[PDB]
Amino acid sequence: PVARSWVCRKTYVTPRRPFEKSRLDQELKLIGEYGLRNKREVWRVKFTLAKIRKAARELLTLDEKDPRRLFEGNALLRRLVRIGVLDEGKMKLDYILGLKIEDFLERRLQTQVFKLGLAKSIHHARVLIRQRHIRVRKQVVNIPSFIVRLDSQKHIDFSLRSPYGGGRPGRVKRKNAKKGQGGAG
Amino acid sequence: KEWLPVTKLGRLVKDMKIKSLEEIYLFSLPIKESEIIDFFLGASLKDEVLKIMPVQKQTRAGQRTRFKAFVAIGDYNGHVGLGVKCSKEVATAIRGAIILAKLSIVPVRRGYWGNKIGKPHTVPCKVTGRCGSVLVRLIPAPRGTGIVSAPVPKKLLMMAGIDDCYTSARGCTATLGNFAKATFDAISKTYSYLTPDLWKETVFTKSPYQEFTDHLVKTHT
Amino acid sequence: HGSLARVGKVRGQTLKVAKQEKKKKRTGRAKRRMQYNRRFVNVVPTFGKKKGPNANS
Amino acid sequence: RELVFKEDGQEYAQVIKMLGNGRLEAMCFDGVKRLCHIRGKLRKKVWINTSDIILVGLRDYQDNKADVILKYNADEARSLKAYGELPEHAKINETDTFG
Amino acid sequence: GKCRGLRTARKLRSHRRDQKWHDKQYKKAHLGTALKANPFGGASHAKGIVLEKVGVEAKQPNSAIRKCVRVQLIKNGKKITAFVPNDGCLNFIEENDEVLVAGFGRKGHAVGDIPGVRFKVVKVANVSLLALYKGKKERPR
RNA sequence: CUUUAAAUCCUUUAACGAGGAUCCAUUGGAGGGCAAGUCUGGUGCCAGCAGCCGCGGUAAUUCCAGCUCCAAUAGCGUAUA
Repeated sequence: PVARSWVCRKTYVTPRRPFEKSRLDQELKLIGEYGLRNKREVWRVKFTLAKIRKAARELLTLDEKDPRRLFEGNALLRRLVRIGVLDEGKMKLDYILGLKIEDFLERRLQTQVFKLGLAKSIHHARVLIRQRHIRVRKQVVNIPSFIVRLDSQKHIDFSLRSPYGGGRPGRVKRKNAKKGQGGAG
Repeated sequence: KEWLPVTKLGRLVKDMKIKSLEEIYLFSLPIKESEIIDFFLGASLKDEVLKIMPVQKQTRAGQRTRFKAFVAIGDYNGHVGLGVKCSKEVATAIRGAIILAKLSIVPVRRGYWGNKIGKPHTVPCKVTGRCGSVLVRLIPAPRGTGIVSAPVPKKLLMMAGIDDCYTSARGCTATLGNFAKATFDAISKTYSYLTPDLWKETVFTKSPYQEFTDHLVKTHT
Repeated sequence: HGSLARVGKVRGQTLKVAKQEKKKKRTGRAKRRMQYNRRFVNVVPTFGKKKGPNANS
Repeated sequence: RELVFKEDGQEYAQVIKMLGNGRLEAMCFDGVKRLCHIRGKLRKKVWINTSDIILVGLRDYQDNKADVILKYNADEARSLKAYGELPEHAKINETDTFG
Repeated sequence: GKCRGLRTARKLRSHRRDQKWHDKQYKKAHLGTALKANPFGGASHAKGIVLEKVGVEAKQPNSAIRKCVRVQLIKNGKKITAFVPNDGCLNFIEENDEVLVAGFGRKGHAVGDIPGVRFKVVKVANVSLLALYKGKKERPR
């Protein structure tokens, strides 16, 4: 007997229809619009929203004025407000079922960098996230699938060790400066 | 390219003295002129083919093939229709099918799943349509679920305006005409089901014919 | 002829031509970007039935 | 039509008796009883009668089963008998179609 | 159901067991005959030795010959008939050369126009047939 | 430098390290099911393809090769319970 974890689970689900036009076009449109890598990421976001919707339907099945329904409904509502895809005016459990997948794709770090104004295009935003140039509250992020919170949207900025945000110049700039000093002396 | 009506309903809609198709559906008046609904429902009434199938008649010399065309009509916020036409060519068949489907359009109401919040989105009860051996059953669904079905009742429920369904079928579903007609019958049977939200006695509103007897005599013989 | 049922006859007698030297194809994220580009945002509102990408009639 | 001969993979055989099931048997002129099979285009386009001349396809993985290629009527038979392609123990016996 | 009594579970259970035995798939999967007469014996792949190469004919509506081999097994030694899939791969198979046979597609059933063959070969001489087709690997010498 | 019994791995970090950024992304398909050529050359019920319907008869939308493309993507195909 060894002391390991042995706990893991899938985060994406394969749809039953492999080849039909409309859902393929809709997923391909979402991949092109938000600049994602492959269909597994949008399937992962759909899987997470499906699990959230299943939990919301399970809470809405149980009758009013119960302790566990109110407790889990307020917990899930507070988490879904604090992740940034809900509003405090819409503070009800029956509005969870009306959410769409684009709302979950809005709070991704790549599109948040693209919409804040730190990159030209959304693909430029993704190759900025993968490049380690920015930070979220004095700590850099490399992963484009970094979901942000409502209080964490304002604090995103360039990292210290980056030529875009002020710091040491990169390899190609130093190589060109060395070439210029070699050609000059 | 003008419209010359043959029934008094066509003229009475033509002179803008019938406001909507709702009282035609209320008084259960038959529709025989296809340009009335084109006068009422305009740019939002879209159509597409479902299946074109050939049938054969055996004669002395060779085989004669006539093409049968199916089509669905209906706007995304209510009414929906269906029509079947067969002809020797494809263009005549699709034009006759489009005309006959536009002529025969049913209304549908929408209900709620548990909580009556916002606009209605689903079928208010369990309805069943049957023709041949084809069975189809419609269940009310929670909001944001989406239509889960075969592709052809998915298309028909998109033209019906309902976006939340749970379906269950039985029989030979490969016959597209009977499956489409059974789903159309299941959609059209949603009014012959007395829920307790309309148990009050209705007030009998005024019939169009007797109200515009004077205009009918003034216009036509 | 030789004989009727010879193994590897057509592929043995098939003319042997090689590949054409070309650049590499874009793989990964930009393949999906170009696919979305060509499929959605470089279209014109035509009429009739749509044409397949391999139509070379 | 044209007088084609045997090549590397073909020999000659003499059909003896009639059998069904799309198969029939013959003695090749090497002296081996072979069981040939009618191959596609000689089934009902052309018929085969008793004791005729048949080009035979061979096998590179066994020697128990043969094939069929063509057929010769009377003048092709005496033409290939003129050069000599069979042992003299076998007899053509003036095979043709009866009048 | 027909028996709708409040204290009836046994008749439902025994009738369901009997009508489950009156089936084909449940009869096949739960008897020793369908696995005892199975050449693979509940195995997906198997090795064997080729002895003869026999070309079997096609069915009625199409006309061809089909290249096949006669394979004896190692674990139980019975004689089966395999089928080399691709075009011109019989030249790689010599007398007494070990192969790797597998299933043919329809779970112990004849597939297509080949009569009486339920197996096909995957690898020969401990190398895949696909690599011999594509010119990737060479047979050992 | 850190880690560790000593390492190694990860991270921190010097000096190096990419224009066709040759530091070169494969696997199964293109008749219907089922997304995607009646393109070109060769064989001619032969070779073979095909889970099913079926495709090949000297003009193959299905075979053998090239180009184009479609599906998933460091993954894809086959056989079995």
